Amino acid sequence: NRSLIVTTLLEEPFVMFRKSDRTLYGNDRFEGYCIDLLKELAHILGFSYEIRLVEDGKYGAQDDKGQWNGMVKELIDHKADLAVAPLTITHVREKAIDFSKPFMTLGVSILYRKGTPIDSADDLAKQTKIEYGAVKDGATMTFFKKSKISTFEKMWAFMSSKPSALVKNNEEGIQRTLTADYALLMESTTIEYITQRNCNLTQIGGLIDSKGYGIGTPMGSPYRDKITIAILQLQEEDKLHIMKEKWWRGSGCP
Ligand SMILES: N[C@@H](Cn1c2c(c(=O)[nH]c1=O)CSC2)C(=O)O
Ligand SMILES: [Cl-]
Ligand SMILES: [Cl-]
Ligand SMILES: [Cl-]
Ligand SMILES: [K+]
Ligand SMILES: [K+]
Repeated sequence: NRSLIVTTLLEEPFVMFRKSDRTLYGNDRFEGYCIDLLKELAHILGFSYEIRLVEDGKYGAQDDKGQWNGMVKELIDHKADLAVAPLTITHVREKAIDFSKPFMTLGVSILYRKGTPIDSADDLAKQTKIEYGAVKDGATMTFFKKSKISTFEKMWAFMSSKPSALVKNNEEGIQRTLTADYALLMESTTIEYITQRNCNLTQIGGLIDSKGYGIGTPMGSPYRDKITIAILQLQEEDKLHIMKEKWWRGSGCP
């Protein structure tokens, strides 16, 4: 009956500050793929919402004591009804929150500057000159932290070693990719987006694994099943494919 609290994060092209001469406020400040997805779910399901940015600007991971941060924490403490963001569905975070069915599929990969003909994530693990990392307290960071693959255990020992190999967000990871010999372990769909706009950047190698982005809710959320059915209906008619095309289309690279 009331307006849901939506926690989210600035992540292009998923959630961004709309451009305007006016000073914007409320939901009107935001636009992007996830905002379109939210508009569509709110229309189908008949709910309203208030979008709030998570104060610590993080997706969510556990520390050594087991406490969460990020949007995951927001759902745990019930300070948000939904998390609408490129939020990875992981069985680790299922210990604390719940997820709708995925609205987008992706995989971890490598964002690197075209110049060295490396082709594999293994090529990074067996050296030290090219520093590499991922977004701190994210699902890509946690995937290497908890992996049992001998190659990925090798890479996590690196990132655990260097202080600033773990970056605050994708923007600063991409910037570091352009200004240093650095490789960013980043998710497939973002790499597609960045490398279409930054012709100096390329995807290195295929996908490391497979995951899906879902809308997160508190455990036992009454809106969660309604969201899942709505998302599944949208994928049947390929409306989420159209929606990705709308926000990913652009210049292209020679
Ligand atoms: N999906 C991750 C966050 N996250 C994201 C991107 C990425 O490249 N790495 C990463 O960890 C680009 S969309 C968000 C999470 O939910 O923790
Ligand atoms: Cl509003
Ligand atoms: Cl806000
Ligand atoms: Cl679809
Ligand atoms: K403005
Ligand atoms: K309402």
